[PDB]
Amino acid sequence: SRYTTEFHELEKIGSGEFGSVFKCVKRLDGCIYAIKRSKKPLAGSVDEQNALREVYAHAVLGQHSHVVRYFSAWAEDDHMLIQNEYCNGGSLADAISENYRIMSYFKEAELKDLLLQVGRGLRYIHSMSLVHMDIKPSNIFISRTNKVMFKIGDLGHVTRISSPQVEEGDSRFLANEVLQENYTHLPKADIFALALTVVCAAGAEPLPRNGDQWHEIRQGRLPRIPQVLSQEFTELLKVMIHPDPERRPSAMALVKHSVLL
Ligand SMILES: C=CCn1c(=O)c2cnc(Nc3ccc(N4CCN(C)CC4)cc3)nc2n1-c1ccc2c(n1)[C@@](O)(CC)CC2
Repeated sequence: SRYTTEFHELEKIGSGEFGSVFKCVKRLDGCIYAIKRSKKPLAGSVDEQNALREVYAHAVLGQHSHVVRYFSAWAEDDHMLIQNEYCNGGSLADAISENYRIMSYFKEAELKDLLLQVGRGLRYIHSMSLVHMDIKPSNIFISRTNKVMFKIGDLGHVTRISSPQVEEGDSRFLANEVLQENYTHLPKADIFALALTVVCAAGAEPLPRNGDQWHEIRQGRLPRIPQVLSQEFTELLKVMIHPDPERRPSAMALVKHSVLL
């Protein structure tokens, strides 16, 4: 076993259909890695194409500060293994639960910090004629030291701008024009998803998957936030979920905004 040899398990940090993720040490280099172990997906299944899209996206992108780093993947005995950088602060989805439990939330400064950082990530990815297509707290990762680095993960849904093979992301974060199968402005669907991601961080109530409250949002109505936020900022989130995707800012656009530091 390459796994049982090259690495040593310190902590289970994920459990589910996919399988299990583990905090591990590379025996060779003594650095910490997140390694995921999955059953070989069914041929012709979305699990497999996800797997397939991630391989390609890893091959193209190489390395970026705001993208969780790919190191390696391989097989043993009808199981996939993927070795990625380990982010010690967990997923934003976790951090938000933590923020429920201590009756805290992300103060506007941190929301702005969050938005811009995941912004630089999308800029790089879009710049490389790719789109992520499943942006959500669950798939944003946090590396702490003080400083905080936000890193985009899970590229199972990454496809080309040119010839888009669209696996529908989480419905809670999905822009209307993607449900309609309009794939002409997918860069602006990542943008849509990032706004709602940020809204979750503000302590918004769990987002609808469907029903009245869902179409309300896609009509450009920002979901209610407990805490109070600046006019400048509130309007930027609002435009990021504009019904017309052309009217949403690009990644490039987003990371050149005074309201952000
Ligand atoms: C290599 C696989 C993907 N993956 C990363 O690339 C990645 C990078 N940093 C990290 N850090 C991390 C560090 C602590 C935790 N928990 C959070 C919950 N706590 C109670 C206990 C500690 C989670 C995550 N996790 C990564 N992954 C990953 C860990 C758990 C899960 C996932 N990913 C999933 O998103 C896999 C689909 C769902 C569960």
